[PDB]
Amino acid sequence: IKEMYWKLWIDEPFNLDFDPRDVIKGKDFEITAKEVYDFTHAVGNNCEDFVSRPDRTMLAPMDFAIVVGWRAIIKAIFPNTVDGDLLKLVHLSNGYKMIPGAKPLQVGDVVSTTAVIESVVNQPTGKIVDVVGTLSRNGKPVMEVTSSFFYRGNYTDFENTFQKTVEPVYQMHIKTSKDIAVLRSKEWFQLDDEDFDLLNKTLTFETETEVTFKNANIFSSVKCFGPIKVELPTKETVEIGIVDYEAGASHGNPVVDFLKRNGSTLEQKVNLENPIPIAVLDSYTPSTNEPYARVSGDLNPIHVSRHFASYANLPGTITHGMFSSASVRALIENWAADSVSSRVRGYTCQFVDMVLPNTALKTSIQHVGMINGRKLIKFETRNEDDVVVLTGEAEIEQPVTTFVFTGQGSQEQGMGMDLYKTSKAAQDVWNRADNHFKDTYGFSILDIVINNPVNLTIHFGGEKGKRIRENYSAMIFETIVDGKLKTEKIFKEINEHSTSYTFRSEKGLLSATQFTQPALTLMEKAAFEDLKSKGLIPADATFAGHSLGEYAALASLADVMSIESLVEVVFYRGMTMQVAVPRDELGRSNYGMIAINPGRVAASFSQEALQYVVERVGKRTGWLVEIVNYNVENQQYVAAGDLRALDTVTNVLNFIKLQKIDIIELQKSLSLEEVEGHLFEIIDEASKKSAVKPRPLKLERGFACIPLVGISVPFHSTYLMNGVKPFKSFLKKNIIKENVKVARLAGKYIPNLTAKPFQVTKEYFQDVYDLTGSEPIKEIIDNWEKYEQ
Amino acid sequence: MKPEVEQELAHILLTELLAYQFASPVRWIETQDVFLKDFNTERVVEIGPSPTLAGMAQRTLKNKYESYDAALSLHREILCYSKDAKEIYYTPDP
Amino acid sequence: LDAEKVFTQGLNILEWLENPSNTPDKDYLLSIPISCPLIGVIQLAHYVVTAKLLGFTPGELRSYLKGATGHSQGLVTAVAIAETDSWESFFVSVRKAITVLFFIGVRCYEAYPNTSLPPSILEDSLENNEGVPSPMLSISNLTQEQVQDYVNKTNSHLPAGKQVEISLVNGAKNLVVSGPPQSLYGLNLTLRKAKAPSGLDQSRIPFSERKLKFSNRFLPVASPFHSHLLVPASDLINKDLVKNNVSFNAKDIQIPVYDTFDGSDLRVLSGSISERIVDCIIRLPVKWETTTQFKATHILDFGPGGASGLGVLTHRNKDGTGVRVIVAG
Repeated sequence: IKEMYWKLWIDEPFNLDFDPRDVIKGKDFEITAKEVYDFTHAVGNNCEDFVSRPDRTMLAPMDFAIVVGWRAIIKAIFPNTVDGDLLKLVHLSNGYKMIPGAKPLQVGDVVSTTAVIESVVNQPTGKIVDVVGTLSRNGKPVMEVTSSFFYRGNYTDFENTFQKTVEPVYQMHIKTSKDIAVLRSKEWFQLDDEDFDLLNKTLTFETETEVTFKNANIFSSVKCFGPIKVELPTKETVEIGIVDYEAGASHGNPVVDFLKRNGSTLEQKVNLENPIPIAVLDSYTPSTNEPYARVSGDLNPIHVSRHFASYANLPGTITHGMFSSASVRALIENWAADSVSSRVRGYTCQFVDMVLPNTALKTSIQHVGMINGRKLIKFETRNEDDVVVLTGEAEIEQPVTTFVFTGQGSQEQGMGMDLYKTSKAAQDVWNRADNHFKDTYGFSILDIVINNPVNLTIHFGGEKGKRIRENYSAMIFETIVDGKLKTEKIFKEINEHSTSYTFRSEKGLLSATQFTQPALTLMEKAAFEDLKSKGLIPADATFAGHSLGEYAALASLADVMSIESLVEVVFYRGMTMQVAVPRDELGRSNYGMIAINPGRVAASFSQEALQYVVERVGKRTGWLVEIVNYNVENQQYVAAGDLRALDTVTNVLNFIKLQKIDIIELQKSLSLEEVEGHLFEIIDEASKKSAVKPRPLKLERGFACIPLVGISVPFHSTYLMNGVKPFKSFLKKNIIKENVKVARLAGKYIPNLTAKPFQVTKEYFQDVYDLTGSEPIKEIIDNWEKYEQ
Repeated sequence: MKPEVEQELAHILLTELLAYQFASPVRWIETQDVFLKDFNTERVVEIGPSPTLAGMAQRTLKNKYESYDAALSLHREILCYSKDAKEIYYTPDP
Repeated sequence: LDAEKVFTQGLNILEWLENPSNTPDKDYLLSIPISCPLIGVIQLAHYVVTAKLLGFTPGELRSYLKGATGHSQGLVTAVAIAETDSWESFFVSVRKAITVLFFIGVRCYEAYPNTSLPPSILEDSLENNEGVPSPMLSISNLTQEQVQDYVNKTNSHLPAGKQVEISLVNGAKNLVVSGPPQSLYGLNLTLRKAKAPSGLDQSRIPFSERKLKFSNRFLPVASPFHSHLLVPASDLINKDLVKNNVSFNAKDIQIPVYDTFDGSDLRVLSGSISERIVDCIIRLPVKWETTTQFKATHILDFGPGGASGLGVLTHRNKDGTGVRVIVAG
């Protein structure tokens, strides 16, 4: 029987004398528009990605892997040492999985196949053969095909049997010192450094188990290996140890038993609350199976020849299962992936029953769950008699996603305390940060957020309290003001002989910069961690934060800082935006910022027009004003500096609206570079009208400009380029080199400085230097030949 | 480039990008233009307590991407975590 | 050679005509390989009942015509009529008519075949009472100068081989745009902006401050005719007709046949008439108003549709000039 199927399937000399344990290789197979045409027409995949179109590259469907992979995957059920009546064979399951990264199969491509036999086990009712094909182009893996076949019969051949399973990832929280001792008991718990402290760490065991057999029940050899990892404070895991269990005769794997009881499983697949119906769809099987057989190369006679079908006791020439796979995945690709081939990312199909030609299949389709922010889509196909025929699932990529993180101003009492009640992941973020604040700075950020306290006194009593006072006394502000840097120590009212410090606000502390900054940055980081927990975060998400967002976004999607390091930085930031401006009277500053709406002044008035008016009013007056937030085009900007120079601008603008001069009509059209004179007139009347008022002057609104209330510092301006050298050397303590994953930034992070997706190239450093003038950056551009190690 | 070196540089840069940010203008037009055109972002998810940056995207679309969004039939979903939980968590009402 | 690939549910028409059961679904029947030549037949048939129920030979019916012409592919049946003489040499004209209509619908299906719509789109268009998208979008009540703005907008953004174009200019304010159903769904969204609800009532508003009211409606076809997408086919069809031995000589055509682009007689051309007629269906647009520029008391519409057909459109274009359209089918 195997001499026949070898003539029909394989194209080699007939030799059954090769080891199953060895690695089977296929021919180098070149994808061509001809074969992708013929294939897609045989399955009914009328998806545009596979059709030749002008000025476009023709993709091949992922189904087409089995076309490439067959010669090799099927060659795994032939060896002498896996004896089987090939007429009685049953293809049980088939699976595709794109390796994360690599793009789908193109029409130019030359695809190398390699199949490996994973697991040959004699069950009571027959022999199961799990095979794994790996498709590689330009010497990189592209996808994995996972077919499982089943020889029906009665086998007692346990010498030629084996099973490599990959166990679920097990997680242990080490709380006590007996937990650590029970683990040191186990010979199979190797550690790279045996002195490593395990206490309060979280361990993950990533374990595969190879297992030869003696009988159905007794393994003649067990092996269970793969790395032990510890969760760091970023939530990144790192290899500390090995599992290295071996054994002869054994009735079980003691490692996986130990970790089932003592640990708990890290299930990647997270179920939705309730399934979401997508479609209930109707496909026919084709009258003949000679079309599919030609294109695939499955010339199994039971599909085409009434004699072989009868000789194998089938109800007739049956439809190839691998046709019903493709047919059904063309409906998944069309409804769930809205006709984008590249979105469907893995696909897995169990062949429950048989289907004859001209049957009519109802396939229900549901969104059931999420897995690393691919959708998880269970289907099931029924014939006319309401019998299940296929089942399976698809992993479908969510549409291209950007996460944007709101900055300050939006803060409210009770913010994200809804999530805190419900979410285990949110709870871990607040609780983690509220313990850090309680112990280093003597307040609870939760209390602040939950009940807006008007006043908040820290006391520095007991030994704990003296430690907490050193933590305020150490907080400086290494300003670069004057030729020589001057260090203005924050909290001047805190010395060896203090017992208290009190934070005053007018309205509530949650509106003060130094409490608002963390309360935002947490609320966000929590929301985000609850999403990540639910499996709702695409691997390839772009992210960006407005001002403070920048931090919450880099904590959330690149785990640069710990939760503890994050709230430090952000609290120091909000503090370093209070010392930054002089406030002689009390907390009033002679600085502020206004929100301009150029639309409202004049339909013509826009960009290149504000960037004159505001640049002149400051070149003229000598009073620092700047545009700081470029938000919406010709609809939202924010200017910030000298409350005087702001009061000129809200007047100068309220003049141009009521005066109703259209700038462009007299910008260049009428008089060219004379306008400086027209403008200098309009300034000097409003300039020296707002240079005689109650020092910290009540800044009034106007048709163009609204004033932002309670904003007393001009941030995102050159004013506090002076207070930077401190903050830059502060970050280099809380942001460590080891905790920066380039992969999680490059292409994905859009800075606020340089609104250009983060890259690490000479080009990008050069563009930063041009908007900064930093020496640590310039010295890198100078000797860019550290490219050589 | 060695990954150990690339890591060193990425750190330096990431630290300088955050240092000066503080003291340099928030360039959030040039940003939205990167994620709405150069990436054709289909979902933009505002993680925040109130929908500010969503309102700003809705308005940056309605201005200079109304034509592009039709001609490419490029249906865009803008979602704020506070207001639109159900469209983010995939929990539609029965 | 590869024709059997295109006719997936075959072309046994005699079988379909006996058993309404064995007749395929409308969508298959509409595909241009089968719909093109079968419309030819429908017209040639209507022409024949007309000749026999008068007791004329097909040449005698032709001699009482002053001129003949057709919209789109109808231009082929027209030039076949113009040749015919007796009941014997009729079947050599009908071979020429349906061979050409076969190679148009075969080589044009190959050049730009219809694929699956994203179901998001299909469901969006059905909740806004637009049709099922297709490669031919019809726009009532908007001048050719108004429409050509809305396509210069839409074709600014799209790349070369996804662009739309005006294809049929049926009336002053009755146009058809041809291209990729995606791209024409792009255009449709751009129009939903500009257009005003049909239930608005602007009888209270000064005339020249009123919103434009206009209907945009997808046709039932399967190819983008008169487009740049079908240009690849043009060369192949000319060569597949020199093989199957199918020229139309100027001498043989005994009445003026009116070209669907200029309105000039096809008998005048220096080159191939067969070639021209392919370009007039594949590439070039259709300027109906200027092809129907002849004068005549009576107009026979043999073509398919009846009251929904070309005839009744031709009636509106020249209502009041003293021209009676008869719907001969």
